[PDB]
Order: sequence, then structure tokens, then C-alpha cells
Amino acid sequence: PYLVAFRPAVLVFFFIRQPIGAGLLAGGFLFWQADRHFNFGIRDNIHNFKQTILGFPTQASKWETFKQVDAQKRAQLV
Amino acid sequence: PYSNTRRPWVLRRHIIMKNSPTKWARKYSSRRDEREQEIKDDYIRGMGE
Amino acid sequence: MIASLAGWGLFGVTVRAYQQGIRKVPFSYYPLGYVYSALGWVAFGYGFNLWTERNDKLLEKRVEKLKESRNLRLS
Amino acid sequence: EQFHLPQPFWPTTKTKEGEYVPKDSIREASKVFIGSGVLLGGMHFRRLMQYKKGSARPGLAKYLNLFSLSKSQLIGFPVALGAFSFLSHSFANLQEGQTATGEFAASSIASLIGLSIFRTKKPLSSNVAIAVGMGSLFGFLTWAGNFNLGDNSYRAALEAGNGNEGGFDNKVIKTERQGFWEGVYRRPLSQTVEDLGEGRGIITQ
Amino acid sequence: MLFTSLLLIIVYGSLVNKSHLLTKLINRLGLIIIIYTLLIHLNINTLENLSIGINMFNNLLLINSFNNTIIELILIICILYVLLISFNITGLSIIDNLNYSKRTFIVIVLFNIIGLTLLPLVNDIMILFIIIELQSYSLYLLTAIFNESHNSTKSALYYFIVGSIASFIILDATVSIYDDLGLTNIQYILMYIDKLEIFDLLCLLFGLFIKIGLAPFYSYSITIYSLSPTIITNYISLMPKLSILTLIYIIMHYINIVNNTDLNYVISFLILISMFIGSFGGLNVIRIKTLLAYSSLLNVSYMLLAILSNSNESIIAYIYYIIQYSLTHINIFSIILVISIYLPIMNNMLNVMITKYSPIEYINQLKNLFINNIFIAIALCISIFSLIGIPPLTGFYGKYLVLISGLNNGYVLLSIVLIIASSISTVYYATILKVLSFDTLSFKDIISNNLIINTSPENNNNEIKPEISNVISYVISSLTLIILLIIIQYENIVKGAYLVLLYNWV
Amino acid sequence: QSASTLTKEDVLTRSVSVLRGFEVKTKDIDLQTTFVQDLGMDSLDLNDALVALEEEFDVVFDDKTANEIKTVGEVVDFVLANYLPTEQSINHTIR
Amino acid sequence: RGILQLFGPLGLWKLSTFISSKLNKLVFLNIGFILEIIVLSWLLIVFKVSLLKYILLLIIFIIL
Amino acid sequence: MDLILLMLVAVGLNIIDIYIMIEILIMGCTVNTIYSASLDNDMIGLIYSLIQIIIAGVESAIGLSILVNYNRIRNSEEIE
Amino acid sequence: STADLYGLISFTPKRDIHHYVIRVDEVPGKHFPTNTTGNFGNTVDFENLEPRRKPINPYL
Amino acid sequence: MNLEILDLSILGFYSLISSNSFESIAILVATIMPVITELWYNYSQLFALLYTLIYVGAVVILFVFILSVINEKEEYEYEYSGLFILILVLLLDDLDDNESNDNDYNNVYITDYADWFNNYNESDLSVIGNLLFTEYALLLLIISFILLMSIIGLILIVKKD
Ligand SMILES: CCCCCCCCCCCCCCCCCC(=O)OC[C@H](COP(=O)(O)OCCN)OC(=O)CCCCCCCCCCCCCCCCC
Ligand SMILES: CCCCCCCCCCCCCCCCCC(=O)OC[C@H](COP(=O)(O)OCCN)OC(=O)CCCCCCCCCCCCCCCCC
Ligand SMILES: CCCCCCCCCCCCCCCCCC(=O)OC[C@H](COP(=O)(O)OCCN)OC(=O)CCCCCCCCCCCCCCCCC
Ligand SMILES: CCCCCCCCCCCCCCCCCC(=O)OC[C@H](COP(=O)(O)OCCN)OC(=O)CCCCCCCCCCCCCCCCC
Ligand SMILES: CCCCCCCCCCCC(=O)OC[C@H](COP(=O)(O)OCC[N+](C)(C)C)OC(=O)CCCCCCCCCCC
Ligand SMILES: CCCCCCCCCCCC(=O)OC[C@H](COP(=O)(O)OCC[N+](C)(C)C)OC(=O)CCCCCCCCCCC
Ligand SMILES: CCCCCCCCCCCC(=O)OC[C@H](COP(=O)(O)OCC[N+](C)(C)C)OC(=O)CCCCCCCCCCC
Repeated sequence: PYLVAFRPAVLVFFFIRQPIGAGLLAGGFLFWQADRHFNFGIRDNIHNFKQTILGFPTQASKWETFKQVDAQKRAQLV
Repeated sequence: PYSNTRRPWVLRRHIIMKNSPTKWARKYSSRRDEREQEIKDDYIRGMGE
Repeated sequence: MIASLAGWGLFGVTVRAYQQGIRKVPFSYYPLGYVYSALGWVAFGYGFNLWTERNDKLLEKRVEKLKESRNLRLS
Repeated sequence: EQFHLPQPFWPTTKTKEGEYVPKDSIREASKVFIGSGVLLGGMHFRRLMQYKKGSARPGLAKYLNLFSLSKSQLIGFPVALGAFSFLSHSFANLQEGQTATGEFAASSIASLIGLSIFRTKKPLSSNVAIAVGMGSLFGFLTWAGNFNLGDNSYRAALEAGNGNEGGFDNKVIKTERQGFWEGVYRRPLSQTVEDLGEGRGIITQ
Repeated sequence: MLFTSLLLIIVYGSLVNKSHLLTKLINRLGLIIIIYTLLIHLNINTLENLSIGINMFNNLLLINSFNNTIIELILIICILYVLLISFNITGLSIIDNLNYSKRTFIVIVLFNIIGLTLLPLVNDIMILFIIIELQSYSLYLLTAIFNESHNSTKSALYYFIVGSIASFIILDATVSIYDDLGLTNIQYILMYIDKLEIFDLLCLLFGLFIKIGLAPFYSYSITIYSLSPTIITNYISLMPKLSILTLIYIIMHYINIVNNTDLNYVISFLILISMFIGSFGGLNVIRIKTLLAYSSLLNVSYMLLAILSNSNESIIAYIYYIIQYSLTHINIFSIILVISIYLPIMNNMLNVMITKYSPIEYINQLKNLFINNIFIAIALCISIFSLIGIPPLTGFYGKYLVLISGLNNGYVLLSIVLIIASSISTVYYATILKVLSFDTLSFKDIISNNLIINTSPENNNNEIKPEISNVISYVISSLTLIILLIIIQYENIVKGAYLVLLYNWV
Repeated sequence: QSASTLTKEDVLTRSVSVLRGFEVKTKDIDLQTTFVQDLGMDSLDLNDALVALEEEFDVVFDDKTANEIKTVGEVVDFVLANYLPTEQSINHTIR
Repeated sequence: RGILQLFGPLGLWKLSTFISSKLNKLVFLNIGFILEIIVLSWLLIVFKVSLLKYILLLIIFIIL
Repeated sequence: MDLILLMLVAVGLNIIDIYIMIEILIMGCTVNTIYSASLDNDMIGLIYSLIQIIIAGVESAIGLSILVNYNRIRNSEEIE
Repeated sequence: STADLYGLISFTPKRDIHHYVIRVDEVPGKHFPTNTTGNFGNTVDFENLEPRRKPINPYL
Repeated sequence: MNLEILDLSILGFYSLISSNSFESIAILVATIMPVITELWYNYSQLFALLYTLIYVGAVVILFVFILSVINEKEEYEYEYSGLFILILVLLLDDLDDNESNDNDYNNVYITDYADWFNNYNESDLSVIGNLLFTEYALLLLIISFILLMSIIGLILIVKKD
């Protein structure tokens, strides 16, 4: 629980000593929080790019498999 | 209560603590997730029988 | 079994005789060393023969099972 | 009639005609080329950071110099590996499978392409000498069955009944040829004529 | 017995006064402890009863006839090593007093023997991590026993750092498996052998490969073995391999159940590189211990081929090879410790500095051994020819049995490469023999009164004074004749290795 | 690491440059070049040069040698035989 | 005295000297060197096994 | 960023900085054990976590003593 | 005979995910340190346990 | 806003620019504190407190060794780095924080169902001790053995006598 007590102390001293390094680090931190909160989808699309290029089953890959089974099963009944 | 079951942030963001042979395999190697995706696909394929 | 233990004692004589050459002493120096060396390897030789006699008994019992296992395969 | 030469080749599974869907050579070479250039270039700029962090420590500097790559090696290595992957897959598609000759050609050409880039200040004949040596090693690697014979090993054959577990019997004669790891007491004389041919003591004199 | 007697020795060593004689006598008590440990272990553990595999201590440990043989081998080799610190190796105080100046030498050995013997028995991931730390920590403490030596401490720092990285890799592998399955016992994990990620066990093997000095992690072991005292290098270069390789065999026995050929290829890649480095690495070296470090790397590659093939022929190959290689390792280091007595003394170019820890440090310090002691020189030649693989020495059958298992499993490339590796490494094995003998005739009639042995006095000038002490001479004689004359009993010894089972049964 | 990397040509070359920055009669300095005659240094100038040559090579002349030095070549001989690199911290070497 | 020496003792001696000189530069006590090699080997776990022969070709390039 | 070994720049240029990296790396294993054990409601994982912490502290002391004696060896003249 | 004996000993029977040796003699969970009766998810009856797979001793 | 992300962002910045050995002994403490707090608030408060009890004692012993070995080397030395290369490196690192690629395991939330069968209700430390001192008592006694070896090991390394 000690980070809750120390965080105000470390953050202000971080801005005092290195205001530009702190603003850049804090600015990038807020930007990703805006991406998650406002559903910009920038971090998700990067994740979807990494999985596609590294051979992982993507979200679209798993949904394509379902659609292939769905069309296969329907014809099996019709 | 419904909650996520993700690993701690310090585990997946610390510059040093996130590096290990098995963590790199889990993050960059698709060998594990290819096998486990087969199990999930069998669930929907086997519905018709 | 005397013939086998005779060779083991003769191996122990060779071990002592080779040691004398290592230490650069005449091979007649301290003749009791050959008697000590001969008995030490007769003791090892007697235990060695018990080990090998046990091994042949165990090998036969395992081979009988292995032959039954092979007969099933050859069909 | 064809010459009857010995055929010292380890057993391999032979794909039936109509099988062997080919592998996309450009696509496979693209992954090797891009992935290698990213790593080699990325590890290069990672080591420059280690240089800047410390340059007054001889211990760190000595170790960094061993792993340091020149500019022509940072370009030549991905190109040689990419050409290798492309030519290995391209020749494999041509021959309906991978052969030691195909790997010898792919490795020597890939080596010579890379050597002419990051070994510019050496005689041309020197680069060809290394390329022939490099190509022979990979051709030997394929000839020996890569890292393991796999399903063509004797242990695999022994588990499939294609070994010699049951022994031999001369009364049994087989029209079809024996397995690679199988030995027999007596053979059809037609098989000997197929192997050796007639002549110097087979059938005729 | 080991644990109980260690506690008494720990307390007793701190009670009595400090003297070289008392430390030497305390070392002899350590010799008696290991002998009683062997007698007690033999009295209760037999190959026929342990064939099935018996669980102990809430299934934390699992002893079978394959594990039991290695435990007895470890105890026997540890007996031979303690004779070095419990008796005179040279007989001259300037050299021998080093082995008696550290009272905790025997205590650390008994600490490590416990870790060595328990490691092949591990049946749980929690106890696997605990024991591999117990073995590693004792090795670090033994590497630093001579704390007034700059090189000995520097080696222990290198050993600690590299061995801690490997341990973290080993721990990280077990944590990943526990995360996958939620299970800690090996036999429970075997029930899910088809569903856990098998490469999580390759990470476990990678940490074990670091601790045996396999390539590409060979650099630290070559450095450490050369910098450590010859008495320390004798132990640390052999003992960890007896236990870890046995554990690797058991792990690879479980891995082969699922038959993952991708995992077999990565290990084959490490074996191939280690053969290349082990053979070409030793060609341009001047230190004998650096040369033997590459020899160790090469012989480990040979054994790992038998471990990789992992069949019925592999049990016989690995068991026989590990026994005969340990004896050859013990025999060579025993001779190297002895023959420091034939070193010339000054009364200079290159400013060569020789220390008391490693009096024999360069290959050319073995010069004229054929003249100084022909019987010892031949004993060293027989051992070196065994490493070469000259039949009918023990080293020939080791390579022959390894090749059988390797070729039976389809490892055509590795079988050819090792035989090429054997030919390449023969070049630096022959260089030892060239130094020993090749200048015999052009130097036979020379006056050499400047040797270390000449500093010793004479008792009466009417007695016969042996030049080498009794115990160390008998051990060298015994091991050399075993290496030479193994053809007599080879058939009986290999029939015994047939009975050593690892869940073969039928 | 802890060994000299000095050659006779480098030590002479560095010695000449350090001696060139002084007020010497001639700039043509070789091994046989004497300090009193060729360069023209009195008691104090010579010891200024010796300390200057000390700082350049990180060596310290002993009192016996310094009082008895005559030629430039003697300095080059002294530096080659006595130079040692300074010990580094426990981290500079192993890391 | 020609090609059978190049493909023989004299040729292999030059090859051995070149290779052994490279390997002698890789044995030195340095924490950073062995840590880099240990971490580099982790890529064998990450990489798919089909890439082994490309790593083998890359390693022979580095020998040069 | 991990595959280009970015962690090699984050480790400091002293021998003690290597010790800290080892402690942090091992601490990553324990956090992963605690996380899995808590989700599964399994006390065997927490017993494992406790063992890792004690053992990791043992090697920290053993490594420190080696580094302590290494520094003493350099300061060996001790004419005082 | 020598050739026949080596053929028997050196043959390695195949292992897969369907047949291999697991050294567990009894089912766990008959007793717990506390709260042995949990969610009643332990459906194994230790009063009527079927015989286990006894290991084979080839020398017996 | 998960403020632990910002804390690790600052820590990664200071690990790249750290120069002397005192800053490294501060990176360690700057690492244990995020671990302790996150364990306290998410997974295990018992092990959050065990970390504090054990690691702090190790940290101070680590700090006191820095005093005896500090050797003037890195106060006056120079580093180059570059602010742009530091921040770009941290940006690329921050892009990929998915240690696992099972999207369903990372996205779909789960629950557990409570039951009243456990009427003997005690802390996790009592169960850990119950098993550690009864079933895994061998593990405890080996750990005691390893702690004894360290005591002997530290003396035979450091003590001149
Ligand atoms: C948003 C982007 C995120 C980027 C994340 C990755 C970080 C940058 C690292 C560069 C990429 C290399 C690593 C890629 C993942 C590891 C390799 C892999 O798993 O394969 C992925 C890639 C595509 O193969 P794919 O068929 O799609 O995967 C299987 C699908 N069933 O297979 C490949 O072709 C990858 C290329 C590998 C070939 C080059 C490497 C060999 C030459 C360099 C060797 C490096 C040093 C040697 C190390 C070993 C030393 C003993
Ligand atoms: C991404 C970083 C680079 C990748 C490094 C990979 C490290 C692990 C790979 C295994 C090799 C372990 C050997 C030790 C690692 C070498 C460390 C290193 O990379 O240093 C390079 C070294 C120095 O060479 P040098 O050119 O003088 O220095 C560069 C000057 N700017 O140059 C060398 O000498 C390296 C070669 C060492 C010998 C390895 C040979 C292994 C066997 C390969 C051939 C296999 C034989 C069978 C062939 C038949 C099959 C085709
Ligand atoms: C009928 C008899 C049959 C028996 C003969 C069998 C041997 C045949 C092999 C012959 C090839 C070796 C003979 C020629 C090699 C000469 C080496 C050489 O001269 O160095 C070349 C170069 C260094 O340049 P440098 O020598 O200084 O000057 C150039 C002179 N024109 O440096 C180089 O370019 C050398 C190339 C770098 C090393 C490549 C390593 C590749 C892998 C190792 C090859 C062996 C693989 C063994 C694998 C298992 C090992 C355990
Ligand atoms: C109650 C709050 C206490 C902390 C408030 C002060 C905030 C400063 C940073 C605290 C920790 C944040 C992460 C820093 C890790 C250590 C890296 C470091 O070297 O310290 C940073 C400090 C700033 O020095 P600076 O001039 O900016 O950089 C060097 C320029 N050549 O260089 C220094 O050496 C000064 C360090 C002073 C001693 C700090 C000891 C560590 C205390 C950490 C407790 C909190 C745990 C971390 C919580 C934040 C996580 C990021
Ligand atoms: C300066 C001297 C130079 C060299 C001179 C050579 C002299 C040779 C003397 C031989 C004496 C002799 O004849 O020994 C023979 C005896 C008795 O044999 P058995 O019990 O009937 O076994 C039957 C033998 N078969 C199978 C050939 C029929 O066995 C021995 O003792 C064996 C010798 C020991 C060799 C070491 C291996 C065994 C130990 C196992 C530990 C792993
Ligand atoms: C039950 C069977 C064994 C029975 C005997 C075993 C114990 C012998 C002890 C007797 C006392 C003694 O050794 O006395 C010491 C003697 C003499 O030493 P020296 O070098 O001549 O010194 C000179 C002595 N002066 C100055 C008095 C002349 O040494 C010996 O003779 C050495 C022979 C040792 C035999 C070891 C056998 C090992 C077998 C290993 C199998 C694995
Ligand atoms: C496989 C088909 C059959 C081949 C049989 C084996 C022949 C091997 C070549 C002879 C080497 C020799 O004899 O090594 C002896 C030679 C002696 O060289 P030197 O004359 O003193 O010149 C050298 C000194 N100089 C130039 C200054 C005058 O040491 C060497 O060069 C050292 C290199 C050893 C490499 C050995 C590898 C063997 C691999 C074999 C399989 C490829």
C-alpha cells in the first residue's frame, strides 16, 4: 500500500528535477488512457497487427473459423 | 462480482521483470496458442455430431 | 571358482607391481605389498562374481517376459 | 541401357504424384528477410545505446566489439538469408521436394550473394571458395536427413514391422523389394539383374 | 548418514584447534563417512527391488534402478576425490599444505554430495528448485574456499552470476508449468503430458545446459576451470555433470512420450555446435586445464547424443560412458597433481609466473615425463588414448555404445559429426603425447638436478625412498589398468548395464 | 588489461613533442640528444622537463635516476621498462 | 604436393588456425558477454524450428 | 522491444547492478506464482512462492559475500 | 543366441500419449488438514475403490 | 486511470539513464514498492507484507555494501544517450504490454461462487503452515539445511582467519 503514500511525493519531485522528461512521460501516459477511455482503438489495432504478423490466432481469424463452420453446418442440414 | 484475471501490471510492464524464456514464448511465439485454439474450435465443430 | 579368484589375485599382483614402477622402487621392495594387493582384489573379485552370477539369473527372468512380449508382436 | 551405379542415399518418405502442394517462395523468403533485418538492425541500435551508456569501461567495450556488425553486414546478412529462403523454396518447388543438390545450389548462391556484399575487399575467387564450402555443408546436412531421419529411422522401422525382429527365412521370397533396413536370406534373381544387369557373371559370362 | 555425520564434523571442526594435521585427520573422517554412506546405501538399495520405481517423502522423491546406479557412482568417485585431500599427493609441504589449510573443505564436499545424490531423485517442481540450489550453492562455496586467492574468488563470482541466471531460467520454467496445470508433482504433471506446452520443459533443459557448460554457454566453464586451483577444477568440472546429466536423461525420458520433433531439433542444434566448439576450440591453447575444459565440453556432447536418442540402447550407452569417463577424469587429474614434482627450478624471457595452486598450468610443463617417470607417463598415455577412443580401451566402447544408440534413432548427421569431431580433437590429444615422449632420445643423457623433487632430503642413503606416496600411486595404478584391460570383463559389465531399467519392464 | 602497450617509437615520439613545447636550442631531438648540451637546460629547466615527461607518460622518475639522467634516450628506456597501466575498479575489468 | 595438401594437412592447418583464433577471442571473463549469449539463446525457444538452418548460415557468416 | 534485448541497456555497469537484475528476474517468477495460486485458490502455489522468496534471499547473501571478499582482495596491502 | 539376446534387450517398445508409466499408487484427497468435506465435489468413493494399476516388476 | 502504469513508465526511464551504483540500489527499491502495492490491492496481502519484511532487510545490507565498494568511477564519467532515443525506446516498449495472446482469457471476465461448507475459516498463512509443517515438512527441513550452509559459507568466504 506504500505506493499510494509515496506517489504524490515522487511525482512532484520528478517534475521539479526533470520537468521536460516528466511532461513527456506523463503526456504519453495520459494519451494511452484517452485511447482506452474514449475507444480510439489505437492500442487494440496495434495488438491486432502484432498477432497477424506473428502467426497468432487473431480476433478476425477466430471469427472466420466460426463463419466457416456456420456455412458448413447449414448446408449439412439443407 | 465479475473481474478480469490478468497478470499484474508490474509483471507485464517492468523493463527487466518481464523478460524470461517462457514469457517471451508466451508473448512472441504462437506455438502455444495454436494448440489451444484447436481445443476451442472442436467445441463448435462437435455440436452437430 | 578358484580359477576365477586366482586371476583376480593375479590382477592385484599386477596393480602392485605397476605401482612400484610409478614410485620408482625395486619390485622386490616390501614384498608384503603384493600379498595385501592380491587379497584386496580377490575380495573385489569374489564380490564381482556374485554380482555377475546375480545378473545372469535376473537376465533370464526378464528375457522370458521379453520373449512373450515379442511373440505377441510377431503376429 | 542406363548405367548401374550405386545409390548411397538414406531413406526418405516419397510423396505420391499429385501430392506436394508447393510452398510460396516469395512469401516465405519475405518473412525471413524482414524478420532478420528488424532483429539485426534493432540489436544494432540497442548496442549503440550500450556504447553511449559506457565507453570508459574496457570490459564492456571488448564484448560489444565482438558482437558489433559492420554496415555491409547489417544489409548483407538479411539479403543472404532471404535469398537462401527464396532459392531453397524455389528449387524445392521445382523438384517436387527438397534434395541435397537443391540445397547445395541454394546455399552456395546465397553465400556468394552475401559474400559479395560484406566481403567486398577480398578477391572474387576467395568468395567463391567460401561459397562452395558453405554450399557443401548444407548439401551434406540435407543428405544426412537434416537433424534426424524421423520416420525413416531403424527404430521407427522396427516399430512398424519393417525391421528384422522376426528374423529371416529362405523359403519366403518376395517379388517387391525389401525395406531399406530389412535383410533377407534369398532374393529373386530378377532383382539382381535389375540392380547389376547381365554380363560379367550374372546370367551370362 | 551423510546429514548426521556432517553435523558432527561441522561442530567438531570448530572445537579443536587449527593445525594442518588436524584438518588432514578431519578429512580422513570425511573419507570414513562416505564409505559408511556407500555401505549403508548398498545394504538397502538393490537393482532388482528398485526397478519399478519407489516413491519417498510424500512423493517428493522417486528412486529407481537408473537413479540408484548414478548415486553409487557419485559416492565412489567422491571417495576417490577425498583421497586427494586425505593423503599426500606429492609429499612436499610447499605443495601439499594447500589441501590441509582449509578446514571447511571437507564440510563443503559433504554438503555438495547430498545435493548431488538427491538431484536425480526429484519428483516435484518445488523440490527440483530447492535441490538445484543446494547443489549450486555448495559448488560456489567450493570454488571460493581459497578466499585469499584472487583467481579463485574471481571464478566464484563468475560461477555465481552464471549459475544464478540458469537457476532463474529453471525456476521460470517450473512456474510456467505450474501456471498451465496448477500441479507440482512430476507424476501428476505426466498425466497432462499431452496438454502442457512441451517447450516449457525445453526452458527447464536450457537452464540445465548452462550448468553443464554446453555450447553456446561453454565460455564461462572454460574460463572457470582454467582459473581455479587444480584440486578445485578436478571436482567442479566432473561432479555437477554426474547428477545434472542423469536428471536430464529422466526429463528427456518424459519428453519423448509426446514425441515432439521440433524439440529434438533444437537440442540437436546445441549438440552440433558443441561438437564444433569442443574440437576446434582446443586446437590453439597452451594451458592443460583449458585443453581439458574443451575435452569436457566434447565428451558431454557425446553423452547428450545418447540422452537425446533416449532408448534401450541409450541407457547402456549413458551408464557405461559416464562410469568410464569419470574414472578417466579422475586418473588424469591425479597424474597432473603428482607430476608437479618434476618441474625445473630457476637459479628470463616471457616472464612466466607459476603459483602454488596450479603448479602444472601449461602443456609444455609435461615435457620429458617419459624420462622422469616412464610408468606414470605410460599411465597418462593410456588415459589420453582412452579419450581419443583407441580400442580396446574403455573410451572406445564408450564411443561405440553412443554411436549405436544415436544411429538406431536416425541421428545420421550427429553420428558423422562426432566422428569428425573425434578426429579433429585427436590433434590436441596427440599434442599431450608429443610433449610427454617425443624428445626422449635427444634428451636421455642430460643432467637434471634442478627439479622440484630434488629439493627433498634423503633419510639414510642406505634405504630405498619411493618418489611417490603410497595411496596416490595405487589409485593411478588401479585406474590405468582398469582403462587398459576392460576387454577382459567388458561382456560382464555390459550385461549389468542391460539390467538397469528406466520404466522399461516389458 | 594490466600490461603495457608501449613501443620505443611512440615513447620517443611523445617525448619529442613534450620537449618541443619548451624553450630548447634545437627542435631536432633524437635518442642521443643530451639535455644540457643539445637542448640547453639548467638545473631547474631539466626538472621541469622531467616532471612534464612524467605527466605525459604517467610515470614517476626515482630520485637516483632523475639526478643522473643525461640523454633523451635514457628517458625512453626508463618509460618502457617501468610503465604500468593504473589499476581499475573491480567493475571496469569484469562486466 | 598441390591439391592433396590443400585438401589435406596444409589446407586444414590454415582452416584450423583461422577457426581456433576466432574461438580464442571468445573465452574471457566478462559478465556482459555471457549474459548476452544466454539471453540470445532464448530466441531458439521463440523462433519456429524451421529457422534453425538460417541461424546456422548466419553463424558461419560471423566466423568469417 | 524484448526480442532486441532492450533489457541489456537497463542493467547498470557495476557488478552489483547485475545482482539487482538477478533479484528482479527471480521476483518476476514469484509474482507469477502468487498470481496463479490466488486465482486457482491453491495454497500449494503459495507454499512454492514462500520457498522461492527464502531461497532467492539465500543466494543474495552467498553472492554478496563473494563480492565482499573480492573487494577485500584488492585492498590487501593493509599496511595500517 | 547372443544375437537373439541383444535383439530382445535393445528393442524399445513405442510410447505415446495413450500408454506410458505413471508412478502414482493411490488417489489423493481422502483426508485434508481441515474441511475435508468441501463443496462435495470429491466424487471418489474410498470405501469402494477399484484396484489400482500395480507396476510390473520384470525380475519377479 | 491505472496509475501503476505511470509508475513503471518512470521506473523504466530511470533504469535507462542510471549511471552510478547508488541509483541501481534505488531501482531495486523502486521495483519492490510497485510489486508490494499491487499485491496488496489485487492478489495477496499476505505476500505483500512478506515481501516488505524480507526484502527491506536485504536492501539495507545491499546498501551498506555500496558504501564499502564505492570507487569514484562513475561520478565524473560521461554518458551520451540522447533524450530523443530514450523516449522513443520507451514509446515502442509501451506499445506492446500483452504478455499473453489468449484474447478470450484476457477480455472475458469470470466469477466464482461462494459456498458455506467451510465453517472452520482461517487465514491463508495458517493453511500454508499446516501443509508446510506436515506434508511438505521435508521441503522445510531442506530449506533449514540450506540456510545452515549459507551461514558456514559466508564465514569461509569473508573471514580472513
Ligand atoms: C507490432 C510489431 C511487433 C513485432 C514483434 C516482434 C519484435 C521484432 C522481432 C523481429 C521479428 C522476429 C521474431 C518474430 C517472432 C518469432 C519467430 C516466429 O515465431 O515466427 C514468426 C514469423 C512468421 O512465421 P509464421 O509462419 O507466421 O508463424 C507460425 C504460424 N503458424 O517468423 C519469421 O519469419 C520471423 C523471422 C525470423 C527469421 C530471422 C531470425 C533469424 C536470423 C537472425 C538470428 C538472430 C540471432 C540468432 C539467435 C540465436 C542464437 C543462438
Ligand atoms: C545476434 C548476435 C550475433 C549472434 C551470436 C550467436 C551466439 C550464439 C550462437 C552459437 C555460437 C556460440 C559461440 C560464441 C558466440 C560468439 C559471440 C559473437 O557473436 O562474437 C562474434 C565472433 C567474433 O568474431 P570477429 O569477427 O573477430 O568479431 C567481430 C569484429 N567486429 O565471431 C565468432 O567467432 C562466432 C562463431 C563462433 C563459433 C560458432 C560455430 C558453431 C558451429 C557452426 C557450424 C556448425 C558445424 C556443422 C556445419 C554443418 C551443417 C551445415
Ligand atoms: C582426399 C583427402 C580428403 C580429406 C580432406 C578433407 C578436408 C577438405 C576440406 C578442405 C577445406 C580446408 C582447406 C582449405 C582451407 C584454407 C583456410 C584458409 O586459408 O583461410 C581462409 C580464410 C582466412 O584467410 P587467410 O588464410 O589468412 O588468407 C587467404 C589465403 N588465400 O578464412 C576462411 O575463409 C575459412 C572459412 C571460415 C571457416 C568456415 C567454417 C565452416 C564450418 C567448418 C568446416 C568443417 C565443418 C566440420 C563440422 C564438424 C566439426 C566437429
Ligand atoms: C518519499 C518519496 C521518496 C522519493 C521522492 C524522490 C523522487 C525521485 C525518484 C524516486 C524514485 C522514482 C524512480 C527512481 C528510481 C531510481 C533512479 C534514480 O537514480 O533516482 C532518481 C534521482 C533523480 O536524479 P536525476 O538528476 O533526475 O538523474 C540523474 C542525472 N544525471 O536520482 C537520485 O539518486 C535521487 C534519489 C533519492 C533517493 C531515492 C531512493 C528511492 C526511493 C523510492 C521510494 C518510492 C519507490 C518508487 C515509487 C515511484 C516508482 C517510479
Ligand atoms: C606391468 C603389467 C602390464 C600389463 C599386464 C597385463 C596383466 C593382466 C592380468 C590379468 C589377470 C587375469 O587373468 O584376470 C582374470 C580374472 C578372472 O576372470 P574370471 O573371473 O574367470 O572372468 C572370466 C574372463 N572372461 C570373460 C574373459 C572369460 O579376471 C580379472 O581379474 C579381470 C581383470 C580386471 C580388469 C578390469 C575390469 C574389471 C573391473 C570392473 C570395474 C568397472
Ligand atoms: C579383505 C581383502 C583386503 C585385505 C587387505 C586390505 C587392507 C590392507 C592394509 C594393510 C596395511 C598396509 O597397507 O600397510 C602399508 C603398506 C606398505 O606401504 P609402502 O608403500 O610399502 O610403504 C613402505 C612401508 N615401510 C616403510 C614399512 C617399508 O601398504 C601396502 O601394502 C599397500 C597395499 C594396499 C592394498 C589395497 C587394496 C585395494 C583394493 C581395492 C579394490 C577396489
Ligand atoms: C575422410 C577421407 C580420409 C581422410 C583421412 C583424414 C585426413 C585428415 C587430414 C590430415 C591432417 C593431419 O595429418 O594433421 C596433421 C597436421 C600437421 O600439419 P604439418 O604437415 O605439420 O603442417 C602444419 C604446420 N606448418 C604448416 C606450419 C608446417 O596438423 C594439422 O594440419 C592440424 C589441423 C588438423 C585437422 C584435422 C581434421 C581431420 C578431419 C578428417 C575428416 C575430414
